[PDB]
Parts: sequence; C-alpha cells; structure tokens
Amino acid sequence: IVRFPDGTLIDTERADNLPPVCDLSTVSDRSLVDIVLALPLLNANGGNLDNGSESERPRRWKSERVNVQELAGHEQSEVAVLRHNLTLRMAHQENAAWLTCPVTRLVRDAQGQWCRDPRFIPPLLTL
Amino acid sequence: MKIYRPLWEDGAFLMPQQFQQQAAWDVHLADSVARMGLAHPWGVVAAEFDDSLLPLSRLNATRLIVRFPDGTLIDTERADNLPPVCDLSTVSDRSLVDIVLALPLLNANGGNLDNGSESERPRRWKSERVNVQELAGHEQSEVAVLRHNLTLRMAHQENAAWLTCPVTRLVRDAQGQWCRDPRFIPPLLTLSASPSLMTELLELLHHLQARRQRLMSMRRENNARLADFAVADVSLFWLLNALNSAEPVLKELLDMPYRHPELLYRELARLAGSLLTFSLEHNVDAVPAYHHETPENVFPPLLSLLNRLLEASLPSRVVFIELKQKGVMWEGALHDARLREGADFWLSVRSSMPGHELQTKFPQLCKAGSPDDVSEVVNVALSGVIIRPVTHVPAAIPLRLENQYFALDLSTDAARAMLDAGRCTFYTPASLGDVKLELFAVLR
Amino acid sequence: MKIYRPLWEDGAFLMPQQFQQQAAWDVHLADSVARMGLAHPWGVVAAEFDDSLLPLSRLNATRLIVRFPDGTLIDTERADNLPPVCDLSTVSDRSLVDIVLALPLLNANGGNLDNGSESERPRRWKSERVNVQELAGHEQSEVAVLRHNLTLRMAHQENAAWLTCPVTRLVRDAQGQWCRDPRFIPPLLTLSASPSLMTELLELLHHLQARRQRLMSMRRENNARLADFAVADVSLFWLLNALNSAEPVLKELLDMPYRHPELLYRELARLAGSLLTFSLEHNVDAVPAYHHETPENVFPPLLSLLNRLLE
Amino acid sequence: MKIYRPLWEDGAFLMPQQFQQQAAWDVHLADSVARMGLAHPWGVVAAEFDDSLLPLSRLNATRL
Repeated sequence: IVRFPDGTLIDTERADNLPPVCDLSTVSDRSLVDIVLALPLLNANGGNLDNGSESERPRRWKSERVNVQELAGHEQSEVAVLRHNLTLRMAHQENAAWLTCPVTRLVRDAQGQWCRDPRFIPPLLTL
Repeated sequence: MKIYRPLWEDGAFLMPQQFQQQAAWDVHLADSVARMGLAHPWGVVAAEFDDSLLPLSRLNATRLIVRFPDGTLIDTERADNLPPVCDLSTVSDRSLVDIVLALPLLNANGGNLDNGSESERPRRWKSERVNVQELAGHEQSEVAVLRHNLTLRMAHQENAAWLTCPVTRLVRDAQGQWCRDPRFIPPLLTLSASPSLMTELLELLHHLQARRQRLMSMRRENNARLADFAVADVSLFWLLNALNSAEPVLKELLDMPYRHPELLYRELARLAGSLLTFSLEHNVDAVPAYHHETPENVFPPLLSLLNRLLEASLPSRVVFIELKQKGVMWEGALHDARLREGADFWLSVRSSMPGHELQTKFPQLCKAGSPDDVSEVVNVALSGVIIRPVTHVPAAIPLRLENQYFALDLSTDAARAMLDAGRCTFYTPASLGDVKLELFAVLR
Repeated sequence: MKIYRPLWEDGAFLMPQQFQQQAAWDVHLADSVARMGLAHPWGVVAAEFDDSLLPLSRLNATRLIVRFPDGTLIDTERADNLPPVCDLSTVSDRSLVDIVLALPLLNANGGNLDNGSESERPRRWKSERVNVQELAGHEQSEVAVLRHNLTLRMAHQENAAWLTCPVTRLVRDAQGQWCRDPRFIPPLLTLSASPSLMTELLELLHHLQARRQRLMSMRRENNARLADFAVADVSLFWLLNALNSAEPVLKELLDMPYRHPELLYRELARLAGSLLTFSLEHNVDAVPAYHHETPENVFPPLLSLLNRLLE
Repeated sequence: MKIYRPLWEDGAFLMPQQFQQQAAWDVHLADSVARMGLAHPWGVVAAEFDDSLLPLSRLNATRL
C-alpha cells in the first residue's frame, strides 16, 4: 500500500497485481541491490494498453473483467474495471519510468543467500 | 532533390513511388507560397512543458507544435508525437543547460524504419497500426500510419546528423533545484509562444497611453488655437504626431496571436525611428536588426531603448541648480555657455520670515558675489549690482512663492566673468536658518 | 474550367481520370492562399544563361525557375528539363529581339502530344522513364515522369497559342555582335533575379545614410540648435524626421534575399511622398503608378526621382 | 440545503438531479475532514496583480 507524489493511491488489496523479478544474479555484487516500484508517466493524449503497440513511452492503465455485485438484489454480473500497471525495477537501471520510491534493500550472505537487511528505512507515511 | 511528379493515363501499374513523390511536391509548392511575402523559414508555434516534475528531475513535454526549416509540420494533437522523457541525472554541471528538439535527415538511399537492423545513422520515419474509421459510414479496419522519430537532445552534445530548433533553457536554483528562465525567446512563428514577451509588449502600450493624456491636457493648458511663436508648441504638436499614429496600429497586432514577428518588428522600427531625432546622443545604430536565426536580444534592447525615449522634456527651460558650500556662502556651478545669449536673473530662496521685513533683514540686499574669487560677501562684493525685491511676480516661473523673490542686476563685464567662471555665491551668512536656495537663468 | 473532386467510396474501383482531378485542385488551393497578397500575375524567380555560343550564334540556358499565372511552377533544379537551344539565324539581320519562354494553352479535350505526329496543335506533357525508388532499400523499377514542353519564341511570338513570360533582351553591339543588355528586367517574385537592381538599390541607400550623417553633425554639436526656431532649423528638424523614420525599414528589406517586390514599393512610395512637397515646385504626379504586367518602367524612374531630391 | 444522496438499484433511471446532488455531497466531505480549516475560516493561497493600468485607473488580475 503506497501513494505516489502526484496524488495516486496504490493498494494491492483492491486494484492489484505484481509480476515477480526474474533474476537477481545479473549482479555480481550484494550492496547495490535495492528494489524500487515504478508507475510510468502520464501521457496527455494516449492512455491505456490494449495491444502490442509498445512505444518508447509505456502506458500505465490496463483492462480487466471480473464479477461485481452490490445492488439491491442477489445477482452478480461482469463489468470491466480499471487496474494500474506496476513492476519492480532496480535502482541503477534507468529513470524513464517513475520509481521515486524504494521498498527494500537486498544484501547477500556469504552462502549466496540474498537477505533483506534489517536497517533499511523507506520514506514513511506511517510508523 | 529531384522531385518527379508522375502522370497516369492508362495501364500503369501502381507502385509506391508515384504516391511518395506526389505528396512531397505539395509540401514544396506550399513552401514556395509562404516564401513570397515573409522571407522567413519556419519556427515554434507553441511549446509547453510540465513544471511539477522538475525538482524530482525528469522532463516531460505536453504540446510541441514546432516547425522545421525545410517545411515539415510537427503537431502533437493531430499526429500523436511525443518524445521520450529526457533525463537530467546525466548532468551534474549545474551552470545551465539548453534543451533543443531534434530530427534526423539522411534519406538519400533509404531513411526508413528497419527494426531488424542497427545503424549509427538515425532515421526519421516509423510505422504504427491503428484502426481508422472510414468517413462514409462504415466499419473501420487496420492501416499503417507514420510517426516522426522525434527526440530531445542537449546543445552541448554533438548535433551533426539532426535538424534542430531550441525550445527551452534550464537554470539551477538556490536550493539545488532546477527551474526555467522566462527571459529567453525561441524563434517565433507566432507571439503566443513565450508569454513573457506578450507581458512586456502589452505593458509597453499601457505605458504609451499614459503619456498621451497628460500631453493633451498640456495642450489644454495653453489652448493653442492660435500663434504661439515658440519651440514649446512645435515639439508639442510634433510629439503627438508620433504618438497618435502608432497606437491604432500597435493595438490590433497585440490583440491577437498568430501574426508573424516581422509585422510587429516594422512598427517598432518605425516608431523608434521617429522619436530618435531629438533626445538621444545615439545614432540609428542603437535600433537593432532582425535576427530570426536566434532572437537573442533583438526585442529586449529595442524595448529598453523605447522606455528611455519616453521621458522627453520640451526644452524652453530654466536651470534649477542647488547651491552647495559647507560655509555660509553657498555656491553652485556648471553654467551653460549658451546663457550669454539671453541671460536674466530671478534667483530665489524659501525662508521663514512672517512679513516683508526680510527686505531689511536680508542686510546685504545689494552686491552678492558672482565671480570665482569671492569668498565672503560681507567683505568681497561687486560694483554694479542692484538687488530688487520682487513682490509682483511675472509668469512662466512654476512652483511660485511670493515674498521670497528678488532680482539680480549686474554689469556687462560682471556677467561675463561669472559665466567664464561658472560659479556664484550668496550674500547673507544666515543661509543656515530656515532658508532654501534656488538658481534661475531664463532666456531673453 | 470545370475542376472536380473525387470521392473515395468503398466499392468504387479505380480510374486514372480521378487522380488528375485531385492533383489539379490543391494547385487551385495554392492560388486562393496566394491571391490575398497580389495585384498582377507572376514572373521570374531566377534565370541564368550561357553566352559562349554568341559568336556562333546560339543561345542556351543554365538555370531557370519561373512561375506561371495559372499556378504552374517550373523548376529546372528539381522538376523539369532545360529548354532546347535557340537559333537566331532567320533574324540574323535585325537589331532587337525580345525573348519569352512559352508553354502552350490547354484545352479540355486533348492532353499531351503524340510524338509530333499531330503538330497542328501545340501540346505539353512530354514523358520520360527514370528509375528512382530508394526510400525503402531498393531502386530498381521504372515509372513514367511528366516533363514540360518549353520553347523559346523570338521575333513573331505574337502568334501565340502560348502563355508567355519574358526573360531577356538582345541588342546589337557596334561590332555586330549580339550581347545581353543590362536593362529593365521582366517581372519579379524576388530581388535576387536582378543583379543590376541589387547593385542600384545599394547606391540609393548608401547615398541616403551619408546625408543623414551630414545633417547630424550640424545640429547635435550645438545645444542651442537642438530647439531653435531658425527658418533653416525648423525645416532641418522636419527633414530629420523624414530620413530617420523610413531608414531602418529599408535596411531590413535590402539586406535580405527574395521577397515580393510590391512590399518594397509601399516603402519607397512614402519616402518619395514625404520628400516631394518639401523642396520643389512640381507636380505630385512625379510618383509613378505601379504597373506589374509591363516590364517595369516604373522602378528605374522612381529611383531617378529620389536621387535628385537627396541633394 | 438538504443535500440528497441518490440511490442506484436495478430500475433507477436518469435525471439531472441524480448527478448534481452527488457532486454536492463530496464537496461537503471536503469541509468535515478539516479540523483546522474550520478553526480559522477559508483561506487565500495566491493573489497577484498588475499595476500598469493604474495611470488609466483600470485594474485587472493575473492569478486568483
């Protein structure tokens, strides 16, 4: 559950997804690996992603179809909702996406074992 | 570039080069229409960025209607073209950086898009698939449209292969943040870009209307329906003629955007050409030339020249000089050598005597010291000075206060030795009381 | 004529009669854009010749760009071929020949010319098969390119089913040789097409800046003369108002390439019209009316009117 | 002002009063989440003028 400096709420209870990170052993080092969360910039004319029309500017919306019911009645049907697009990039790659927020910092053990270090501090909204 | 327009009569196999060479000819024809009157290449219509992203440094554009020198139209609302986001974390030199929009050219033997190949030569075309509706009432299908391969680069990189036009300037702020100057101007096809320029040009005209209404009142202050026989009207009727013409011309241009700057440049070059005749020591070299390559100080000195012309007093005057000396014999300087033509003395003070006994209580009310070799008046005086107390005051002397005025007569030699000196002193040692002195020399 | 628009309905096949109609419509759109700034039909952008074949009497060109009064543009750097070489042989004993370029008039029943076999009707649109394809990665195949059919008509060019536009004027030298005359140039869409005019207009302006200079050192050097009412100084203050005003507009227009010459005419007319009733006893009709369809016996007698006033 | 909250069941059909009241209710939640902006009345965050029209005795704003 984060918020972004433009005024954008992200919950991963409702309006959720996240793909996992494929490799960590693209790095031969431990102390530089810190994972960040990215949500791409607002394009003032285009919008979501309904096709394979991958420009140099990614999108940030999707489409999705699930079941929704709240009305006075006991029947559910299917309506199309809107979900954001997140991924977990790294700090030293690029900034054409958004990040502006760390979430962790990974250091390895001498037995080749990545661990989350206990002295990391994200920028905080709450204790 | 060997533009070949095809012809169709019958039986010709269709092939893309008939169409590609056709559409390129319509641009070149439309280019030659514009170069008849204006003699200007293209420029920048509008370039608006996003200010909220600057201290978290990126750079995003919103609208870029930039027009290139060959004749190409880039439009972002009607052709869906935005460059990728320019980084600023690659620059730590915080002096200043310039952002300039670019586009490649080299299509002599194929400037195209082949994504299955790499090259160190850039390319200016790309391909995109959308579903465009027929304008006859039917279902859409998929076509393949083109998008220009725009990019943002910096001025201190290498820019050989591209075709550039500058859009903004970045400075660094006191807290270590980035911000934008309002002082620069891109090359304009319209005044609507760079709104700082529209800010100055409007307040120039509001400054112009301020000067008129006082001068119409100053015509009403003499009511010149007749022969005045002075210079005071012939500059007055003249200065209105420079001002009455330019106002109903410079109004309609600064009502609107979308004029070229050249139409505005001629009226500002004509108006400053007519006011220059009489005030400044400057030649016509001060009015600068038009440089639409980069408009770096073609407009700001031209506006700065106009504001100094708009004080412009009307010279049938009389000198008001403050007589400064640390002793009780106050003294001024800087006498005009012109003043041996028509010299006349009606010098004054401003005192605190409750009646006209200050006549007697100005005890040296004869022979105050003119030349450069008088140190005190109570021991060194002239020969041939009669100081008349003036209680009936003639006109043409503003700010007038009676029972403070007096005249100063001299010889024919005593007037010349003062003017060749340039200095003159005052008679009563009580000038350090509630007394404030003035100078006076009106033309005869 | 009748100029038609096509309609790209689905299920409407293909005719080459269509594409000719659309392509001859934005050409008409180019005029309505342009006819918001025009008095009289158009002229010459540039024209350059090769005079080496004059003792062997022949005349041929090197570089030629002319626009025509129906929206036709002729470009020999990009679009068209050169006209064929002219022969002066039948006019070997005369004195003055005026040479115009020509394209034939077009009727609404014909088209191009079939190989000269039907030479009762002069017709344009020669074809040529050139292979230029290289905007994707290959060059190979061959298409049919249009080329215009230009002539050069010399002494009885008044027999014209042709649109004409003059380019040059031949005179006999006293050794019998034909030579190019440096005289008035057939009309302009520039000032780059007349190296005599660019030479002559500098002699106007450079003469203009020095009379201002001489007037400046008379009065600014004397602080009394800055506001005097002498009968010379009132005229001299008025006369500085004339020269200092219309100078920087003209320096803009003369340090400049191509621009349509009527815009120059509205700036020379004021400077003529200001100075005229100040130092003369003559008619206001000394300022000549602009005539563009003529070969401009206006623009040289206008300059001779100014040069006598400035001294 | 009797700010009504509209009701969408399976037969709720469309009127302009549906939407205007709904837009008014969320403005009303902007006040009652302020427990300091009720402790002083409502503010002014930017107000910038021009003085050039004062010799004409005119006046016009720039930012409000």
